[PDB]
Amino acid sequence: HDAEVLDSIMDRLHEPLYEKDTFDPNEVLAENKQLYEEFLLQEISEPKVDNLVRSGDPLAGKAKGTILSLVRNSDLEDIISSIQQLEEEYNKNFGYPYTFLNDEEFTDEFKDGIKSILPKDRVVEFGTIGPDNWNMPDSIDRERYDQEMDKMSKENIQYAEVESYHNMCRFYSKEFYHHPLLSKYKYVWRLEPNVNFYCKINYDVFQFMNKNDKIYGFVLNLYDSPQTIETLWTSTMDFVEEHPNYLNVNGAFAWLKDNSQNPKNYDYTQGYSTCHFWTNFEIVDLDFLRSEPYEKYMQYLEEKGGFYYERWGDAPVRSLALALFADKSSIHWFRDIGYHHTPYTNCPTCPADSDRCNGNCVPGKFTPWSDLDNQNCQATWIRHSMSEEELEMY
Ligand SMILES: Nc1nc2c(ncn2[C@@H]2O[C@H](COP(=O)(O)OP(=O)(O)O)[C@@H](O)[C@H]2O)c(=O)[nH]1
Ligand SMILES: [Mn+2]
Repeated sequence: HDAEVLDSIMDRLHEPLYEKDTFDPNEVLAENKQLYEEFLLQEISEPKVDNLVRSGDPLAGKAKGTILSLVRNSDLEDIISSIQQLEEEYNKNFGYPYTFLNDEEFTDEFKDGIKSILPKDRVVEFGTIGPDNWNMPDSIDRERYDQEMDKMSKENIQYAEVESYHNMCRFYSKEFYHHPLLSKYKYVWRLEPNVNFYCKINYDVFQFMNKNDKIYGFVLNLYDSPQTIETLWTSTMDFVEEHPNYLNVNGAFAWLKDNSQNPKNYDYTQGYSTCHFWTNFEIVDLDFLRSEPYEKYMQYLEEKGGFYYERWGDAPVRSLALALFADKSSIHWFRDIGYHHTPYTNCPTCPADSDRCNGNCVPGKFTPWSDLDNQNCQATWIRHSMSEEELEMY
């Protein structure tokens, strides 16, 4: 990096995007909702690119990709519900395989249940995660963990004292892509139990990613609970000071530094908006996660112990890495993928004579609870992270 370029990136990473007192968060929220609405109420259909791979084209189905779910035996019914919707809106026409992972062994009744609801030719694989690749490591002082998570539960932080949740966040941050079953894939579509898909997708999504050089796909973009991640930003800035060469000059820096809608988030973390891609859905190019900057960052966070001493989610961790170490024009917003996971929905608008969406979601309604409208970070991403080529992609 040219030293001027780097200094300029470092200056932006060390100041708020908006100066104190030059904005009112209520007016910011209103303008952000209007910008969001202008996008969600725009009639769209499919990406406006000429290279889409249709069902039954020679490249259809040929990406090295899998639908991935980390689930418990007890999630069988809820994951089935998700799978049926993903098949109906997408995968029945493309036939990508499913990979299931669990920290316990899957039962035969789990496997049989999954198979009973899929076509006979659909490939399914089931894997167990080795205990050393899941459990709290020896580096952690369990008694400190207990005391930190006591304090945290008084603040009412969800799952603070659920050890499995900590393990999950860490596994989805830094380990899942090392599981042996995934060594043969370049792409994953992450699927969680109890989600909904609303709109038909008539192109191969992995091939779209590959052909248009996208490393990451998302649908929803949110603020996080700052008390789960008290020191994640400050640690991540220490890592970046030690490895400036990992910075991408076209990183999503404004999105990380936007203090205007939720200034108390930014103050609590001492410099991070807390905006993140909401990873319960994600399309991901595993070559990025396997790359030196991502793996080194993961090691650094492992050493800090914040997966256990705090409640660091996979979503902010993945999102910091993507924003700092990759070109933001490589991160695609799948406007067309109508999708819900409680309590939020991406519900796009179709042309009047289209039957592409099934009508089970209300277009543009992010959430039924207007108090949570200020948890939407999508306006920040639209305003600061999308250039002309992204803005005109739908
Ligand atoms: N195998 C396994 N899966 C887990 C465990 N805890 C969470 N998950 C899965 O990890 C994903 C995220 O967890 P979830 O409970 O949905 O958390 P939330 O979406 O963050 O509320 C989902 O696919 C869960 O099924 C666990 O202890 N074992
Ligand atoms: Mn979930």
